[PDB]
Amino acid sequence: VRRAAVKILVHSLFSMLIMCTILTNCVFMAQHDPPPWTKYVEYTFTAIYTFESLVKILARGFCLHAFTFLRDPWNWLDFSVIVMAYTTEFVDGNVSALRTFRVLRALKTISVISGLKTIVGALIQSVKKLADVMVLTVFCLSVFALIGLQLFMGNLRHKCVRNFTELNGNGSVEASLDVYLNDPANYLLKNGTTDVLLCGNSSDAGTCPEGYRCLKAGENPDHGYTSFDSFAWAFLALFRLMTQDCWERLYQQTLRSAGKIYMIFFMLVIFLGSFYLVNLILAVVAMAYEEQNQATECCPLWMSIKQKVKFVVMDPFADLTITMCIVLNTLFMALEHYNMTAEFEEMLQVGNLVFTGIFTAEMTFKIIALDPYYYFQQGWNIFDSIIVILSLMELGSVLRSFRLLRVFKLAKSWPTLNTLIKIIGNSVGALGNLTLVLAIIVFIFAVVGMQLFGKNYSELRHRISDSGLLPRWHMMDFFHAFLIIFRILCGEWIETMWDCMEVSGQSLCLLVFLLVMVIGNLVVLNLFLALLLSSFGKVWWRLRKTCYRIVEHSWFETFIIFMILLSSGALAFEDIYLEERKTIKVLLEYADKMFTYVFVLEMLLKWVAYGFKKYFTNAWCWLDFLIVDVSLVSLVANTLGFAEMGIKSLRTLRALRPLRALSRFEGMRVVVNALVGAIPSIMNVLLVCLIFWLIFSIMGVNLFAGKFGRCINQTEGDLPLNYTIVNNKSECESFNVTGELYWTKVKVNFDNVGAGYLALLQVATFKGWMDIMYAAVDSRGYEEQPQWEDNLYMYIYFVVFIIFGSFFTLNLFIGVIIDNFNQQKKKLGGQDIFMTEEQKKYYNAMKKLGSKKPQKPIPRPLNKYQGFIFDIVTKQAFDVTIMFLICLNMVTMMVETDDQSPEKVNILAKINLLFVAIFTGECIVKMAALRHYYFTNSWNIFDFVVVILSIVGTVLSDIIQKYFFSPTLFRVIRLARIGRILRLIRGAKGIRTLLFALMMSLPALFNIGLLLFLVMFIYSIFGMANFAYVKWEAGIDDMFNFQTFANSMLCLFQITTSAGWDGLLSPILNTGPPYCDPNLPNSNGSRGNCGSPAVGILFFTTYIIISFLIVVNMYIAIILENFSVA
Ligand SMILES: *[C@@H]1O[C@H](CO)[C@@H](O[C@@H]2O[C@H](CO)[C@@H](O[C@@H]3O[C@H](CO)[C@@H](O)[C@H](O)[C@@H]3O)[C@H](O)[C@H]2NC(C)=O)[C@H](O)[C@H]1NC(C)=O
Ligand SMILES: *[C@@H]1O[C@H](CO)[C@@H](O[C@@H]2O[C@H](CO)[C@@H](O)[C@H](O)[C@H]2NC(C)=O)[C@H](O)[C@H]1NC(C)=O
Ligand SMILES: *[C@@H]1O[C@H](CO)[C@@H](O[C@@H]2O[C@H](CO)[C@@H](O)[C@H](O)[C@H]2NC(C)=O)[C@H](O)[C@H]1NC(C)=O
Ligand SMILES: *[C@@H]1O[C@H](CO)[C@@H](O)[C@H](O)[C@H]1NC(C)=O
Ligand SMILES: *[C@H]1O[C@H](CO)[C@@H](O)[C@H](O)[C@H]1NC(C)=O
Repeated sequence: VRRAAVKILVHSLFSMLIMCTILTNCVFMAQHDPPPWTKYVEYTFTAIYTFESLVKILARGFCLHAFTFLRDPWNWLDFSVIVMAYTTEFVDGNVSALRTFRVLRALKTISVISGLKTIVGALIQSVKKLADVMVLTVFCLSVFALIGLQLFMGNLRHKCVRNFTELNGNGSVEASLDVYLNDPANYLLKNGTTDVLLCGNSSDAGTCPEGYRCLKAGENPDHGYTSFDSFAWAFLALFRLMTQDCWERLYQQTLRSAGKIYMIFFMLVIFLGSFYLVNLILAVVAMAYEEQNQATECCPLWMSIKQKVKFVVMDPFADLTITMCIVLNTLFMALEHYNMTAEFEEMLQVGNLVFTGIFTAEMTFKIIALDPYYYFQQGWNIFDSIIVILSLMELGSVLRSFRLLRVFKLAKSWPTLNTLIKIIGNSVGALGNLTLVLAIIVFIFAVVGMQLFGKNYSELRHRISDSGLLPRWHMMDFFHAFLIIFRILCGEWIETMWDCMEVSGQSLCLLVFLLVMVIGNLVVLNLFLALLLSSFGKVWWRLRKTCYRIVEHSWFETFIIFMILLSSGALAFEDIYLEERKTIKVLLEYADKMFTYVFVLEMLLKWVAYGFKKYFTNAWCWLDFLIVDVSLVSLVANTLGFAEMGIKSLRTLRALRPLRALSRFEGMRVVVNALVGAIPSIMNVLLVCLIFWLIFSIMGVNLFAGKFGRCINQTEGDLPLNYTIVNNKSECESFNVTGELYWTKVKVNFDNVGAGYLALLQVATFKGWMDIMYAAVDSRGYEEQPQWEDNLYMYIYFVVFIIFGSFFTLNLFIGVIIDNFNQQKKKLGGQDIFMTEEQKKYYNAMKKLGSKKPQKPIPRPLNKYQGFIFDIVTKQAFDVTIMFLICLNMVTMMVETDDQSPEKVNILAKINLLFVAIFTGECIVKMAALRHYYFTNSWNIFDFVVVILSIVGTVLSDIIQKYFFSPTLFRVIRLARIGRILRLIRGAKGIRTLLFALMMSLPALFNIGLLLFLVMFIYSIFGMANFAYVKWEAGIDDMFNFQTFANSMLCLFQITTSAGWDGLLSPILNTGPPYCDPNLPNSNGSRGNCGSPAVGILFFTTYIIISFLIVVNMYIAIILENFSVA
C-alpha cells in the first residue's frame, strides 16, 4: 500500500484531477448566497483533499518521513485547510470568519503547477531587494508628513457657514463649538457638487460670498480619512500623493484651505515624493528582474488542368491591391457614425457584401490553386479563412467583431506591429504563466473582500451610495468584486477605500486594501517589466566687420536675452484684468512695438551677417523668422487698416513668442534636440496605437454608437428614469412640451472613430473613464434610455481594452523609447544626454565629491583627560546611542496634533527643551572631540549648525512670548526642527546612496523641467488668450482656472501629472444649451463663456502627449543615472 501510495503519487493523472478539483472548488466558492443544496457538495471536496492527505502522507508511510513531507511549506496549506474542515465538521463560536479561509485552497493551484511555485518564489526575491528603497520611502514620507503636519495642522478643516457667534447667548446663540459642529446644514456647499467649500485666513484660499463666514472649526474632513493632522493620517495622505491617486483632489483642498503659494510644497513633494520615489521603485524592480533573467477525372485531364491553373498561379499580382482592399474594408466600416443617412447605410451594406464576396472568392480560388494540404499547414492563411467563415456566418451587435481581424497581416510588412503581436504573445507565452499568478491573486482577493465586506456592502448601502441604490462599485457579487480588484490594480484605490472603510471598519479594510495595492501592484510591476525586457566697396566689408563685432559679442547676446525675457513677461501680463489698469495697457502696447522693431532689426543684422544660406540653414533661425513675420503682419494690420475682421484670427498666435528662448539657452536646446530624435520613433508607435485603437473604436461604434445619449431634464443634471419617465429619444419628444428635458450625448462618447479615439484616450489614461463606462454599460438600445445597469457585462469591453490599451500599448510605447534612447547613448559624442558641456563638468565634479576612500582618521589630543574623552567619543557606541536619542526625538516629533490639550502643549515644549539641551551637550563635547571635529566631517558641521539653530528656536519662542507674537512665521520658527532627524543619512548608507543619486541626476532634470516650464508657459498664455471666461465645471473651480497666469500655471501644473485633465476638458468640450448659452458679455472682444471643442481637444490632447514625452524623458534620465551609480 505504501508502495501503492507512491506509485499512485507520482502518477500524473492524480495531480491533474487535483487541479481540476481545486478549480471546481473555486467556482463553488465564488458564489454569493449559496443555495443549501450546494452545501452538501463541499463535504465531498474535503473528502477529495483529505484523501490525498492520505496519499501524500501514505507515500511517506513513516513517521519521520511524513514529518519531512509536511516540512514543505506548500503542503502546510493542505494540512491547515484539511484540519480546519475537520474541526468545523466536529464543532461549530462560529462568527463566519472560518467560512473565509477556504479561499487559500486556491493557492494549492500554485504548488500543483510545475512553474507557479517557481514564479512566486521568484517574486519574493525582488521585494527583498526592495529593502533599502522601502526604508527610504517610508522615511521620506515620514519627513514630508512632518512637514505637512506642521504646515497643515487641521488646516484642511476650514469651512464656510452662515454667520454665528453673534452676542450674549454667553456663547449659546446663533440667531459654543456644540452648535457649530451641529451646523453642517450651515456649511457652504461647493456649488454644483457635494462638497463643503474650504477657505482660509490667507488672501489666497477659496473665498465665500456674502452671507457666509469662514471658520476653521468643522465637523471633520471629507470623511475623516484625508486629514493632515494626526501624523498617521498625514502618512496616508502622503502615501496617496506618492501614488498620485486622486492626488488632484487633495491638492485642490489644500490650496483652498491654506493658499495657492503652498503649491511649491506640492511640486516639491510631487517632484520628490511621487515622481522620484516611484521611479526608484521602478528602477530597483527592473534591475533585480533583469538580474534574475540573466541568471536563468483522368490522368491528362488532371495534369493539364493543374498546370493551366498553375500558369494562373504564375502571376498572383494582387497582394498590394488586396492589402489596399483590407484597408478599404476598415475605412468603409470606419465611415460609420450615429445618425447615418438611409441611402448612406444602404451603400455601406452594399460595400459590406462587396468586400465579403471579394475575400471569399479570393480564398476559394487560392486554397484550391496553391495546395489544400499547404493551406492545411500554414496557420496564417488558416486564420484568414477563419474570418472568411465568420463573414459567411454573418451573411448566411457583435456579428461584426471579426471583420477587423485582418489588419494584423500588416505586421509582416509592418515590423513594430509584429512587435506588439510578439508582446501580447509573451503576455501568454514566455512570462505568460507569470500572468497566471496575477489571475490567482486577483481571484483570491476578488472574493476575499465580498465575504468580508459584501454582506456589509449589502446592508449599510445607504452609507456608501448616496443615490439610493447599489453603488457603482460594490463587492456583493463576484463581477463587481473583480471590478474593484481591477480598479485597484489600476492604481486608483483610495477613492474606493473610502467606501470600503465607510461601510465596514478601518482595521480590516486597511489590511486588505493596502494588501491588494502593494501585492497586486508589485505583480503588475514585474509583469510590466518582464514585458519591457522581452520586447528587447571695401567699406561694405568694413561695415560687415563692425556687424560681426556687434553680434558675436556677449553684450548683444545678453541684451537680446533681456529683450526676450521682457517680452515673455509682457505675454505673462495678458491676464483678464488688463482693463483693471489702463496704464499697463498702453505700456505693453509700446512694449510690443519696441519688440517688433528690435527683432526685425536683429533679423536684418543676421541677414547681412551670415547671408541667406547660413541664416536659413538654421532651424531655430527659421523659427525666429516665422515669429517675426507674424509680428510684422500684426504691426502692419495695426497701422495700415486690415484688422478687426477675421488678423484677429492670427491675433492669438503671439503667444508662441517664448519659442525663441529654446535656441539660445544651453539647457533647453539640448533636450529639444533629444525630442526631435524621438519623432522618428514616436510616429510609428503613434500609428500602431492609432490602428490598435481604431479596432476598439469601431467595435464600440458597432456596440455603442448613439446609445450613450441620455442626459436629463434641467431639474437635476443626473440621468433619467428607467421605470421610466422616458425610454426613447422619440418618447422624450412627447414630453418636450416644455424644453426642460434635454437628451444630450455624454461629452465624450462613441459616435465616430474620432470621438471614439477621444473616449479611448480618456479611458486608457484612467483619468475620466467614469462617465464613459457608466453611460456605456447602463445603455441598452440604440436610442433607449440607459436602464441603471443593463448590458452590465459591457465592462468586459473596457477591461479587455484597458489591458491592451494600457499594459501593452503604453508598454510597447515605453519599449521603443528605451532602445532609441539607449541607442542615442551610443553614437552621441557623449555617454549620457541632457547634460551640457559645463553640466557634464559639474556632474563629474559632483561624482568626484562622492569619495569613499577617506582621509587621515584623527589627531589624538595627547591630553590625558581629553584622551579619555577621545576614548569614549571616536568609538561606535556613542554614535548609535545618539542615534536612538534622535529617533526618540523623531517619535516626539510625530505625536503632535492640533489643539491637543494645553497640558500636552507644555509637556511637548519641555521635551523639546530637554532634547536641545542634550544636543548642546553633544555639541560642546564635539567641538572638543579632539580639536577639529568642527571641520573634519561635514556630517559634523551639520550637527553644529543644527545645534545653533535649535538654540535659536527656543530663544525665538521666548521672544514671541515676551515681546511679540507673529502668526505663520511663528509656525516656521517652530519648524526647522526636522533638520535634526536628517542626520540619519549619516547613519543610513542606502539612503545616503539614493538621495545622492537624486542629487547626481538633478542637472539633467533641471534642464528637462526647464523645458517643461517653458511649455507650461507657452500653453498657459495660449489658454489665457484662448481659454478665458470658461464656465465653472467640476474640474475648473473658481481658483484653478485660466483667468490669470498664476491660475493657468497651477491648472497646467496638475495636468503636468496627467491628472484631472478629464475634469478640465469637460468644461471645454461642451457646446450649446443648457450649460452653454448665448456666447457671453466679455470685457474682451472675444465673446463666449464656452469652449472650442476642436481647439479644446487639440490643446489638452497635445499637452498630454508632449508633457508625457518630456516626463518619460525625465524618468529615463533618473533611471540611467541610477544604473550609472551601480
Ligand atoms: C481667521 O483667523 C481669525 C483670527 O484673527 C479668526 O477670527 C477670530 O475667531 C475667533 C473664534 O474662532 C474669535 O474668538 C472669539 O472672540 C472672543 C472675544 O472675547 C474670544 O474671547 C473667544 O475665544 C471667541 O471664540 C476671534 O475674536 C476672531 N477674531 C475677530 C477679530 O473676529 C477668523 O475666524 C479666521 N477666519 C476663518 C475663515 O475662520
Ligand atoms: C420608442 O419608445 C417608445 C416608448 O418607450 C416605444 O415605442 C413603442 O412603444 C409602444 C408602447 O409599448 C409599443 O406598443 C410599440 O410596439 C413600441 N414600438 C416598437 C417598434 O416596438 C419604443 O420603446 C421605441 N420605439 C422606437 C421605434 O424607437
Ligand atoms: C426640446 O425642444 C427645445 C427647443 O428646441 C430645446 O431647447 C433648445 O435646445 C437646443 C438644442 O441645441 C438649444 O440649441 C437651444 O438653446 C434650446 N433652447 C433654449 C431652451 O434656449 C430642448 O432642449 C428640447 N428638449 C429635448 C426634448 O431634448
Ligand atoms: C457657485 O455658483 C453660483 C451659482 O450662480 C455662483 O453664483 C457663485 O459665484 C459660485 N461660487 C463659487 C465659489 O463657485
Ligand atoms: C457675515 O456677517 C458678519 C457680521 O455682519 C460680517 O462681519 C462678515 O463679513 C459676514 N461674512 C459673510 C456673510 O460673507
